[PDB]
Amino acid sequence: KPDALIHLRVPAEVKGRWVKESRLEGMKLTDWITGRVEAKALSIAEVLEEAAAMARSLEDSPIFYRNKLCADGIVTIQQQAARFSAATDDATRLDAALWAREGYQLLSSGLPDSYSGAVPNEGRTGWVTASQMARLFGGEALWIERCQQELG
Amino acid sequence: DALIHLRVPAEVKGRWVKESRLEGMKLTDWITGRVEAKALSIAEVLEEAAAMARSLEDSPIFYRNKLCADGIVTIQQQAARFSAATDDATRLDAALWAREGYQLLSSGLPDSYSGAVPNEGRTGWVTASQMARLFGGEALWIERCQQELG
Amino acid sequence: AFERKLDPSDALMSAGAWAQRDASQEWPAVTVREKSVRGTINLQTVDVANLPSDADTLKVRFTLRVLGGAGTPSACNDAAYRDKLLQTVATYVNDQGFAELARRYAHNLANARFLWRNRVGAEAVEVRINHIRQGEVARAWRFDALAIGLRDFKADAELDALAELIASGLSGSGHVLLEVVAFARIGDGQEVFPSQELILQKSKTLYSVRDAAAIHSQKIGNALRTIDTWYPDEDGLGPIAVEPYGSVAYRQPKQKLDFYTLLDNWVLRDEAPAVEQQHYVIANLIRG
Amino acid sequence: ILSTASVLAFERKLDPSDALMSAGAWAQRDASQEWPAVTVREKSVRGTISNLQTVDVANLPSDADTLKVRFTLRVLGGAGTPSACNDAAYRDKLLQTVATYVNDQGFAELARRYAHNLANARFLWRNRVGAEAVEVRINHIRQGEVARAWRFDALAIGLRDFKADAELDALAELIASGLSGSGHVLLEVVAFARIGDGQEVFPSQEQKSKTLYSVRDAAAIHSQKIGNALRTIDTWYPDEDGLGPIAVEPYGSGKAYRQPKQKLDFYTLLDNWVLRDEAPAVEQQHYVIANLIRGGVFGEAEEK
Repeated sequence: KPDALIHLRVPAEVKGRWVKESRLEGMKLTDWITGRVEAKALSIAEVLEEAAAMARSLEDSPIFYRNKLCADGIVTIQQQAARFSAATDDATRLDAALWAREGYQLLSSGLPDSYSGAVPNEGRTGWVTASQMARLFGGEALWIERCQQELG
Repeated sequence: DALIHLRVPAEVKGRWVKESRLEGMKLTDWITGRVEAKALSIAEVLEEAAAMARSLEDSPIFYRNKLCADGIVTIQQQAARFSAATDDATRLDAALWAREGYQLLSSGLPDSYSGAVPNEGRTGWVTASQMARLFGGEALWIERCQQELG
Repeated sequence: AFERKLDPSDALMSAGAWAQRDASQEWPAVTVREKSVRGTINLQTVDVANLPSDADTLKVRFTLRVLGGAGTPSACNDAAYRDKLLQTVATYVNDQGFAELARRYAHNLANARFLWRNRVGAEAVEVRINHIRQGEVARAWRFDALAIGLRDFKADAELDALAELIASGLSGSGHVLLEVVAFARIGDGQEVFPSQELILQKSKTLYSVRDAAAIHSQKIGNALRTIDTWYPDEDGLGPIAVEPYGSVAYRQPKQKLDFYTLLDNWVLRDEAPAVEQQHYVIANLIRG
Repeated sequence: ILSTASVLAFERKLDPSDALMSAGAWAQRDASQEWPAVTVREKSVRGTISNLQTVDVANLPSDADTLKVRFTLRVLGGAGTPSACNDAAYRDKLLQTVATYVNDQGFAELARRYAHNLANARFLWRNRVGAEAVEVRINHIRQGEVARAWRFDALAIGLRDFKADAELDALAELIASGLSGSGHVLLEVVAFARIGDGQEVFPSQEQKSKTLYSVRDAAAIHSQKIGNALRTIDTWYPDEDGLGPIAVEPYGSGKAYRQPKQKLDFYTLLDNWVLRDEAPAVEQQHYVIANLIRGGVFGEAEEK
């Protein structure tokens, strides 16, 4: 792939202090900021916890009983998510994470495609929650490739 | 105002944009907060401590004695009081109080187990270890709270 | 009348990279696959549509043509009735004009409401609308779908220009043809949402044209006709789709505000409806 | 007919000392003398919201990241010889039985497992968990000066299965020589656990509840607790022997593993071994002599 560029407009003192700390840490500035953002940024493990929390929130919402696909996906995200924290074998984790989105995919394929009025009642459509879950997991190929790279 | 130019792969930028949109902030502000990270945050420390307190709460160590249950409830209560605060004084008192809850739990925990490795549900040693790493030393945590909030 | 006046097309989907959308003709179409998904602790089957791993934006393209002569029916009615119906529609067009309906139609075109679920969770949505005459484009419009509201009709120079063009189409002064492209920056390799078809095994089959994902024309028309803010006792609530009974937020038949009651009282009893309600009547006349 | 002694007691053969605690810096552990002792203070702690409990707390100084826990373990000979008995025939037969074991086996296995529990720093009951690195120094002190030294990575050897090691087998052989009767052995055992700059250390226990144990205003693990950690040797209990070793108790004590229904308990084994001349499995021979080495008051309060 080709690389991409990111431009940071920050106060002058912030840039000077970052340059000082980076020179102290023995790395190039871009690498320093990259490691510092990655460290705290996100977790593969963390995502499942969230997605399960949103699924349990949906469980007490009308979208849970719209059709079998939504309920099955919610229950699956939780079930598989739980399985994932039981540890001691990365093989299962790789399986549980792929299952996790697989449950999500089920929920998103069970969600409606049209609503009435101006804005959807989030309880009856769950589109924003599904958007958040799609952001958490990412693309199908992206999430699968991440899981195979991390837990391969 | 000054600018910094970042050479990163496209996948890294895509992941960063996804996380930024997820958290509801712009990319520059997001990465700025990440680069002024400073590892653990007094608030994230208390939040993780409350999570660990809940995980121990739904287990047998919760019913071992009054010290363990009181410590669990105290950690959670003080984290909740810290998050819903408005003045740095209440935040400071809540953080100190929260550790006092960890200390109560840790002095209520057993000192011996049976078998090779301890059953975490009945001993709670690994969870207490992780939250003790979160808080740090007693004097260290008190000094940190007094520097940040005092 | 029951002859469709706002005739849309199926909106075909394609995938590409944002900021490369200016040359979007080459963009490969979004394919719909049929995957197996693991169920609750067991393999169900579902249709799924995704973008390639190197594409972050969805191009949804359709063609909408606006035709004139709304009051002229298609059913061979008793001529005496049709004379009065045509007279009523003509007196409306003279007195009021299509300006309000056309502006609201152009609003629903520009806000990208036709991207029913594809609009939510998108980083940025942009609508290009080209008035096409002959084999080339007569005029061009570019809109920020998220910037313009989804519950607000406000005046804008370029949007009022599109409104005037749609009014030219509806008035009968010549049928107008628009190509409508929507670019939604949904996310590198994310999920796109084509129209669903209830499978009455497969659970719910996705709609596709020539191995390309698409939103059905009826759904685009439903999105287009979210015009009426004249239903009883709901100011802040956004417009709903124009139906005869206005079911969903509903124009109850008992209330004189229903389409059939109003139209019959207007043409037969010569009782002119409310000004706001006139549009509702001619709007579902345009719907067909 | 031979009957078990009405009174039969044994004396501790693996005699440990109280393990004194001190605090220091990791990179100074080679010169670990004079390290200030970890003191136990009593702090006041606030509890639940509906109020001040008081608890004993032991912490390292704000400038110390490593805990030094030091004790002295002395190995004595003569395991089978009781301290109080009242049947000459039973004690004679018991001496014959234990002598036949010591001849055939020689304490090698038990000594290897005891040296494992010394080297893994298992005696650091809670101080071992959450430690960045734990290291065990073991010196075979003779005159008052070291005769041989051992350095071990407590986390590397773990706490799940006794494995053969070149340096550890030397300590095992020394402990076996001590137990055999070829000379009492004296070892000083120091453990360095990098538990964390200013963290909490955990001495043995027993308004305020659960007061911490201290000797001469210094935090310490009780000798009995160290002995409990030392004898987590038995991997021979009747079910699930792979899940790890437990401590050697008469009924394997969380119900009893060595149940007198499976007959594998200490008392049944010893009775069948001594009185009836039907020696158990070699492994159980290890178990019987292990709780003989531990010492206690066994015997029959009422005839069988």
